[PDB]
Amino acid sequence: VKKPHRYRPGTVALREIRRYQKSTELLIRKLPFQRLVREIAQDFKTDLRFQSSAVMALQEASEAYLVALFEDTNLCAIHAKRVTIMPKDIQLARRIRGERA
Amino acid sequence: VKKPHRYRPGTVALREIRRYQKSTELLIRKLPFQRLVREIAQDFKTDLRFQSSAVMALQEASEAYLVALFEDTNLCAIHAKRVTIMPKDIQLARRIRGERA
Amino acid sequence: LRDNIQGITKPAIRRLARRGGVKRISGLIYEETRGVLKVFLENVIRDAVTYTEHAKRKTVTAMDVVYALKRQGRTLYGFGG
Amino acid sequence: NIQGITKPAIRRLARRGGVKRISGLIYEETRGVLKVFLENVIRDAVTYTEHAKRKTVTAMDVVYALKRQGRTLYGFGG
Amino acid sequence: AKTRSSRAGLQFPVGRVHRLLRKGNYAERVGAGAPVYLAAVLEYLTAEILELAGNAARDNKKTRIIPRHLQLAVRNDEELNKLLGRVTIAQGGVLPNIQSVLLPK
Amino acid sequence: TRSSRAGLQFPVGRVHRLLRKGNYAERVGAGAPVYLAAVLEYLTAEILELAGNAARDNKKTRIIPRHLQLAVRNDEELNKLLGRVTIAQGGVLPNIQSVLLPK
Amino acid sequence: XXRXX
Amino acid sequence: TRKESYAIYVYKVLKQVHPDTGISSKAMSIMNSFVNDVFERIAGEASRLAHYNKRSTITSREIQTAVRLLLPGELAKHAVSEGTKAVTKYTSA
Amino acid sequence: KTRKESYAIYVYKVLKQVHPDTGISSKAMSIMNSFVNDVFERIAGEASRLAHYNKRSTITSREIQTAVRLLLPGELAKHAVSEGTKAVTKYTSAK
Repeated sequence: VKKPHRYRPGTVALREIRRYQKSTELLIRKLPFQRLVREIAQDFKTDLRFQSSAVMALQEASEAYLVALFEDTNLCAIHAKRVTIMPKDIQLARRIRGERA
Repeated sequence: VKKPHRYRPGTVALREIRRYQKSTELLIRKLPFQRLVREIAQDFKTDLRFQSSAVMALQEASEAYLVALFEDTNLCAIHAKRVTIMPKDIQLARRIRGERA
Repeated sequence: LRDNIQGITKPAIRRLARRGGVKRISGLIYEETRGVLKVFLENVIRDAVTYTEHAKRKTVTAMDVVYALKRQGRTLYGFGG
Repeated sequence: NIQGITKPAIRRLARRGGVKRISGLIYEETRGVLKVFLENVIRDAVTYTEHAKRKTVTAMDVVYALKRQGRTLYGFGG
Repeated sequence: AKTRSSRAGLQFPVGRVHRLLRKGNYAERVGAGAPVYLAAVLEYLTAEILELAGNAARDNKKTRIIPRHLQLAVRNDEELNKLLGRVTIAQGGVLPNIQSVLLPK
Repeated sequence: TRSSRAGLQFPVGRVHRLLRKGNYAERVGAGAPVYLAAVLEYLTAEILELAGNAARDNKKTRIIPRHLQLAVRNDEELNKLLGRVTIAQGGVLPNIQSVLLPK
Repeated sequence: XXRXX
Repeated sequence: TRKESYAIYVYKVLKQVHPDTGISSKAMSIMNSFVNDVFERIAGEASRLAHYNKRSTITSREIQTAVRLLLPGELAKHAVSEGTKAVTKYTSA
Repeated sequence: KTRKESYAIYVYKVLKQVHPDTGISSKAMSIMNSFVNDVFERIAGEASRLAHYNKRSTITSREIQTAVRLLLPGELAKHAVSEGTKAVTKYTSAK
């Protein structure tokens, strides 16, 4: 007899888009990314140490690359008359960029 | 009564794709491209001379670039569930490549 | 260290997509993004560790990462260099 | 002169690129793209020839210009 | 005036630029005017970026330029964004833009 | 010579001269030219092995640019190395997308 | 695949 | 020890452009990295130009051509004008 | 008549090593020479950058090895490193 205030799907998504394009703080949590970086590095040399600045630089580079990739992915998804990005969109973006063979 | 052997549309297109992916000769006529190169250059410097090898190198680079662009354009068109390449396909390919802003 | 790629949670990828201007995200996108991120990190950390080994150091410095990114064509400002 | 890049020539380039069906407007767009690419490459080549104080654009100037843009070309004394 | 920058009327170090050109393995010899020219170009580009960064900082009612303002300055300028097309600015963020089709009707 | 002293076909002397005159560093070590010449010879040997294979597949005894392009692009690692390189008179690999083929 | 020498 | 940087010079340029505007440490580092990057680009292109022409010296002409190649249109024009004016002032003094 | 240098003879020797009964065309030889020059420049430039980063004034075989490991992909880098080390050891053996 009242109904809660549910925003129509796609509204909070746009609000989040605005919020996260307005800000600059890193979006990936720091500890999980550091653990991932160390695990990946473990396959090239054992008993490696990382300067905190090194992990931060890796995180910034990775986040910037992923954001640019998602921009290209959204462009491809819109090109297909879609609104949802799908793995095929990421694959096409990477293929055109020249990253994926 | 009589009837021509018209190939179903899209068959000679495949034959031409096979023929032109199997060869290596340049697909743009030499003289028109040379005239185009000279006209573009005359904007930057007047009374310019071109080594024949210089124009040939320009043609090779241009044709290779256009062929790669058309490959990406074809991929973009197929991504859109189409078979025809259309200018929006070229625009998306260039935008993802980073060529066009 | 095991199964840390899943540390890049679904909401983190959602935030990254939102910063990229994405409104609707397919469910399969998260695993694909994790794979792409793993490939990128592997390509970068390989060169970073190569630089570290050449310097005969056991510590990967931020300047090694910066050199690796610059080598790959992703120059990064704000960490020296 | 840019129209010297004929419709059949762009068709051949598209075919070598694996394109089966080509829209009508693709030809003008391709002419524009080729014009932009040639403008960049020839501008760099002419810069190189001017710096060398030459009135002739040599294949080496073109090769260096392409190498600048990340389009290294082999087969012309690179 | 003693400093070479003062002779060239620059704020950037002509002497330091000359030393780097020499200890950079760029060529056997380095002309006398090359450091001056390079210092002038670097000064011009730095001023060009800082003008737009300061404008962006003012738009945010901020006295100090932070990496976000540098990112806005670079990306909102066509030529500068083309110069730094393949550059990541830490803490830069992205230019706010949303594709038209994603907006409500 | 120094190539014979290292068992190489490529010129260690010429490579040393090019390293010194190329303005790469103040001094060039003694083993640097040998190492670099060995790497260059190895890469040319790999490219030529694949190109001669392609020429044989084409029933030709002389390698032309087309064979070099085929060898480079078919091989994953060489193609990755020469990713941003265009080989004059190389053409492209025959490749047609599946959806474009007739049903 | 893997190379010979 | 001494870690050299462009902090002071960039600060002088800033105060000459926006006298009432400061710069944060992170922005300072980014600007210093940018100056180093552009220095490397221009110097490398000038080195390549000298090598191509069988020339052993990097003159102001090489730097000018490297700037014309590296920078886009309007930026290249203005940078060339600034460089030539600075070189002329230096030669006069 | 100017004396222009090239890698033609060494490329031909390597070819006769790998494919004894196979020639090469002038255009293909030019492409191979360009490829050798390009790889030389890439490796030498990366080695120079490595030496500069480490505040070292000499390009040693170690710098070349690390440059090769950076530039070439996995298996190609492995085999190139193997050949380089083999050549260096064989060289230092003889005098």
